[PDB]
Amino acid sequence: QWSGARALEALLTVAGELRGPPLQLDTGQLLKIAKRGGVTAVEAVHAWRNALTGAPLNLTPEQVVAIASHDGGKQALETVQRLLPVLCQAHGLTPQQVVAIASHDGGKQALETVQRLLPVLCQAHGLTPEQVVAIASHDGGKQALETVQALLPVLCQAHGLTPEQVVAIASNGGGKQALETVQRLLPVLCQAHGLTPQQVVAIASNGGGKQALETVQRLLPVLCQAHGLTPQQVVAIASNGGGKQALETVQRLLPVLCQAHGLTPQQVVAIASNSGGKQALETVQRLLPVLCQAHGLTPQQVVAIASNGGGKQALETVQRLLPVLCQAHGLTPQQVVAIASHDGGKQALETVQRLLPVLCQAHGLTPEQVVAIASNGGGKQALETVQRLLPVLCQAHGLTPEQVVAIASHDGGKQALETVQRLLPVLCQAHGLTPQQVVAIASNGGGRPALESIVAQLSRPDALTNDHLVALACLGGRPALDAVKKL
Amino acid sequence: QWSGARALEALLTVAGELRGPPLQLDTGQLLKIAKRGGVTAVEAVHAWRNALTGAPLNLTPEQVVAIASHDGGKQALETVQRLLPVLCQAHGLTPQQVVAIASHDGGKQALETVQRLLPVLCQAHGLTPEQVVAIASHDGGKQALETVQALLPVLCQAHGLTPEQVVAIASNGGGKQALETVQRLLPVLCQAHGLTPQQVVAIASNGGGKQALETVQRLLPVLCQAHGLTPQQVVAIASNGGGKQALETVQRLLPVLCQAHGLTPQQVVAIASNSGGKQALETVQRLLPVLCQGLTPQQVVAIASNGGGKQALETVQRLLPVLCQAHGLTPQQVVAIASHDGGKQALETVQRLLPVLCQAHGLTPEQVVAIASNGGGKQALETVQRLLPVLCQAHGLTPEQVVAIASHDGGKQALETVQRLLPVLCQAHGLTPQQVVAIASNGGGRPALESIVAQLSRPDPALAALTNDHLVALACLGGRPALDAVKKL
DNA sequence: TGTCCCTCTACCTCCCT
DNA sequence: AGGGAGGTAGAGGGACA
DNA sequence: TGTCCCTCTACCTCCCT
DNA sequence: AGGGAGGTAGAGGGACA
Repeated sequence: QWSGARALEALLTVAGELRGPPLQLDTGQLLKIAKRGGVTAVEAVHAWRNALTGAPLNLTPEQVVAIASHDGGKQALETVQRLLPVLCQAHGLTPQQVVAIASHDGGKQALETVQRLLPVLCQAHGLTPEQVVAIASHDGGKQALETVQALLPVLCQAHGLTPEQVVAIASNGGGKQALETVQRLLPVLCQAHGLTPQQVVAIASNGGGKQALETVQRLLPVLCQAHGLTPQQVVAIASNGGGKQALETVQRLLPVLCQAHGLTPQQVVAIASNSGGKQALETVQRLLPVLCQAHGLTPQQVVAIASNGGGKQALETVQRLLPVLCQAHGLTPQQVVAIASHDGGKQALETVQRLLPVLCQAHGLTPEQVVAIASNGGGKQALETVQRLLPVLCQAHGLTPEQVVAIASHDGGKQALETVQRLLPVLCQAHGLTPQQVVAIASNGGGRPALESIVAQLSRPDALTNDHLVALACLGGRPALDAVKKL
Repeated sequence: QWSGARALEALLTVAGELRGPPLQLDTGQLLKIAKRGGVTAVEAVHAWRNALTGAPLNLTPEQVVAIASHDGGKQALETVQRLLPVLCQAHGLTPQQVVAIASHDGGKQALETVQRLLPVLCQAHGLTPEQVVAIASHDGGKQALETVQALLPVLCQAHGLTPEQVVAIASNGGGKQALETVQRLLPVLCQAHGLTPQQVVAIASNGGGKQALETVQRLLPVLCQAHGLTPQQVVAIASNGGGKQALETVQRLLPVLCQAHGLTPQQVVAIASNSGGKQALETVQRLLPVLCQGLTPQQVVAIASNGGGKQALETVQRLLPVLCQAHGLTPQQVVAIASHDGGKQALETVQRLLPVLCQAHGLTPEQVVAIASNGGGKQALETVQRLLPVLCQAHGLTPEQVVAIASHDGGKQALETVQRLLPVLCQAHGLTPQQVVAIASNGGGRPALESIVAQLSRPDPALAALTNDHLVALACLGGRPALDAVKKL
């Protein structure tokens, strides 16, 4: 038992012993933990399983896995056992919040720092607990929290930022570095022919952090003069994680991609202005000719695919799957492009390849309906949810397949479907809506909160007729309903 | 013999000729041009009168009077005939926009500068033509336009203002001075005194902005330490035309008013926080004991606490007795009429029109008082006199409905718009007269009606999911702003 | 003087909830 | 509907050709 | 090498026109 | 209907130890 067994041997032994309660974990979940937490975390999960799952902690297996699967995972598991009770009982944090803080590399450090600093940050006229939890819920959360403590005063007093803007900058991986760099570079960047303070805060708040701010300082003059970009365009490229990489790649590839009958600067900016913009741009360079020759695409289509986050993944997946999808599944290049042209296009394409037969045969949808569901951000999520909920929505709530498809065919389709499942009964039976009206409300981006907002208004109102509320919900969803409140 | 006699005689001669076609100007119009544009303006109107009135320009006589009635009016008249076509074709401006630009001292300079700078302001600076027209449409518009061109970058970048805030500052007489002063004083007022950029923009965003900004810098310390005013109260006093005068008068009279009459600092600040705040404060000091020896202190404060405070106080002193005696009003009613911007105008108009509205139109004194008891009450009262017969006889409204439309700020505008749009909303789109009256019976009645007519006349996609009844409920709830927000969906 | 620009006061209308 | 904001008219001073 | 921190990439949902 | 904004999970690697 106690022994000098090798690393894999130790891992597999623990795996053997984790087949059952309270912590039943498959090799997959064990792989997830091990990639980051290592065999160390797996052994820690094994050692502490009963206390983690038992009272007063009451963590689900899902929460335990989430804490364990990070660098230092063993340390975070030990620390949550000690500090969760403390943070919840003495500071009124929820377990969800504590788990959120714990589930990042170095979670031990973040938890101990929230314990130490929450009392000083949340004094009168200070931060809310929610803001502290948000800052802490990233890798290096300890560093970000200590740096907010230090620099909140100078950033607000000397540089004129609001505490909310400071929290926004701090609430990213490498937040400490972003805060220190804003402090240093604000005066430099914000001069005539420079940036606005708003643009500096945006770059510092959007993921790209210190590196993006430093690269804009470095490259703004040459990008805006020799390369002819606007400061707005430069800020758009800078305002994602990896902004530095996209900026440098634009510098290098603008001369290459914008020659006669190539791309325009505006096309290049659109490709670069997403997370992974460097990868998207390099992949466009590599694959534009071959996608156009081999699969009959046009440059405009290639650019369209590339102009979303994960553009590299979508282009490579089009290269790989367009033939399979057209030949075996009967889709057209246009339909394949349509599915590919959203964030997560790779995920949607692979899910269409996998689920299209099942959806057309067993559930009776047409390929066109499947394409329609797939052709939105999170298309994979919406396709899988249609597969899951179509029969129950049609049988128990009496919807038609066409109505289910309409609910699903928008960004957040998964959320809207699940919310229709939840709320259709109360909306119809308690407030006299028809399923038609519920479907109409749900059949837009932001379908979920539109439904939630209308159920809430119909339950405890602050007028406007119910049909008028429904029309507003359809027109503008939750934001429409909230606009009416302020009237 | 007197030197100015030849010019005056020249003036009266040409003036007589302008009473004929194609302008048929009246006495008031002629005095106005002579007073503000001088003899060169009156002569210019005569010389250009044919070129301006018909094809191509087709300006109305009142438009010609608007352009002529400013220093350099002669210059502006010449420039408008020359540049109006160039600005309507080269930049897509309307004639009404060109006339608005021309209708200020130095309108020539503004027109020429709009011609020269509009492209660069809209292209390189991102401003819209509407924003350029607004900046241009003040005395010294040329200076404001040039300064916006020169300073928009440094103000947005080095000072963190939005382009909208810069336009707001520029869109006042003396815009150039306000912009240059904001550039210099923004860091000082924010960092030394804790003001937000928003507050500084608000101080700068009035006529005499520069003066108010420099006075806040000078007096903020003294006012907040000695007198116990807060930065917010100082900003509030500063945030009007003549802000400087108001602030300096507050320093002088705060203690005097508080000791001798027992006002609080709160009441003093309220009196000071209008256009003419200086005059209001000084008048409260000399008149309060006179009024109260009678009215209560609290009533005097209420009257004083609106723009034109001095005028209303003085008018109440003069008319309080004759209105209560001859016209059977109470002191509380006279105070109510007086306690709005333009109180003096409303009081004098009540004195003139109460007997007429009562006898000729069958209104009650209470209805007359209700119409008068809003800002622009004079205008609403005069419009009721004019339009009550046509609204009732031609459009089927009851006197009660007409009084309801009239009894809000902008009542004149609402009444005229109802007269104008009632038939189209009812006959063409099937609104009931009661629905039209409901939309009109709020502040902003006019624009709410126009927004509603706009939708049902050229059906915009956004407003389509909303039925006429829903649109009516929205228009009544939040007027043009609500309708406009819906359009944005 | 004629013109341009700036400041102050009074008055009117619409907005924001 | 109550305080707040945004706008136009009118008049006078400084400045200067 | 485990722990911590930072940087970069990919994916999902909702908002705003 | 087509971007814009904001949120998350996950991979890789440097520093340190």
